[PDB]
Amino acid sequence: QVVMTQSPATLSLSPGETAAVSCRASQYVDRSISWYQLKTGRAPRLLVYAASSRSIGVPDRFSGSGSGRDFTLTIRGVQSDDFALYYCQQDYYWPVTFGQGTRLDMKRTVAAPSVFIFPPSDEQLKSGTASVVCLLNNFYPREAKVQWKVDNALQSGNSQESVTEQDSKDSTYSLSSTLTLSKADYEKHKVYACEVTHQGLSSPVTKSFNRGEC
Amino acid sequence: QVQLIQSGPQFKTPGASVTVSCKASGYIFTDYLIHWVRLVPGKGLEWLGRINTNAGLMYLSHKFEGRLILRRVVDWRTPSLGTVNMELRNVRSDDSAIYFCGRVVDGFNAAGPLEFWGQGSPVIVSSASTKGPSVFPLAPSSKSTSGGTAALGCLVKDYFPEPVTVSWNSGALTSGVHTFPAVLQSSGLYSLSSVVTVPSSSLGTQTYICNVNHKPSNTKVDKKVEPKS
Ligand SMILES: [Zn+2]
Ligand SMILES: [Zn+2]
Ligand SMILES: [Zn+2]
Ligand SMILES: [Zn+2]
Ligand SMILES: [Zn+2]
Ligand SMILES: [Zn+2]
Repeated sequence: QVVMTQSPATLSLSPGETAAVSCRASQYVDRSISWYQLKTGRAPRLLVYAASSRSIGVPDRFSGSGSGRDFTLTIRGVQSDDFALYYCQQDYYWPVTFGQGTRLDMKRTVAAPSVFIFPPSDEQLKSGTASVVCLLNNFYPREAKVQWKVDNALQSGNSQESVTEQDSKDSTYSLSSTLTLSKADYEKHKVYACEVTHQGLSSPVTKSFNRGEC
Repeated sequence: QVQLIQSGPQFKTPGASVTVSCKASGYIFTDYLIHWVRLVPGKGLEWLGRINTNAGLMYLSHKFEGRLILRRVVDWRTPSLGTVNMELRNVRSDDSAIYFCGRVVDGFNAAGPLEFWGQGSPVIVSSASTKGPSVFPLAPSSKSTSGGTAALGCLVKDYFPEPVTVSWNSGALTSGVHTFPAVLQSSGLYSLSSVVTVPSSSLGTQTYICNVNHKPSNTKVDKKVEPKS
């Protein structure tokens, strides 16, 4: 299949600056390239078709260049309405293929997260499950990593996390991670910790509790 | 003018078949190819195939030949109304996503730049029926220090289908709240969290309660969050 590589993965900017998403193709494709804007809970919006044709209803600040294997989407006067995901699409060969997508953020000062850990509650351990929850509150940039350790044993595969929309007033993010276990395995070990890595943190941050320590 | 209305969100158990109908309006139906694209939440976009609404022929990507069939019905009476249905057999974990319906720009029947989309049709594949959530408190642990500000919340666990609403203090408390996107568990049941940032002194002196409403199950619940000692 024709692979399409987008760059960058993220792109932070403030209103007014100009942006440039580029989409590389694994092989030549005349000018059969399209661009789509994508917002949460909304259908994809076509910005450009045939590599350079601006679609109707799309502002003149959107523009698409490129040809062969290097194509670009440009937004001169970036505006609040333009913060969203953008994807490139090739139709020179079937099957159609898209790029991984670019996230267009809103830049601000780096802000490290406030890290909180929550142990499983009274009520839930009588039901038969243990849910340890780790909160990373009001941080930026969006890229952040969480590792879970029990008795310092690195946990894998038994965790899920969620990230919120970029807040429209602090322009920050928040992240929730849930480590789910059996009540049997929860009562097996003592220390539960949530290691957090981010650009705004000198070194890894670790929040923990001791199972049963008052 | 142009409009593409799709099915409402559907919930199927593994191995079953799903059908997503898309009704086109506002243009000559037999003059444009309809395409189908899946949006999987974590990953990206996926092309499923395309149908020639005139002759009814079907073209699909290899990943789906033999598992999916596109069929169109042209309207008895008028050329500006038609419906295209999609049917995917033996659905599995990998198939949960928002299935979109769209038609090409005028003149691009041979390609696939899609100008007009349907609202989207979420189809979740889970081994589960409608269920009400269990709501557990989340508070800082017994010997937990949080310099400056502290946090608490509600874990809304094991519910199906989406969605739920989560307020705090019946609305009076809104500053610092973060309610997170639900996550679908390997159980086929949804789990969600809603936390709030609060001063360390206030913890233990103010009444904080989460107000949950899972309308699909008729479940309404209020839970007081309190740190223990
Ligand atoms: Zn050419
Ligand atoms: Zn214009
Ligand atoms: Zn979670
Ligand atoms: Zn264990
Ligand atoms: Zn580490
Ligand atoms: Zn907060």
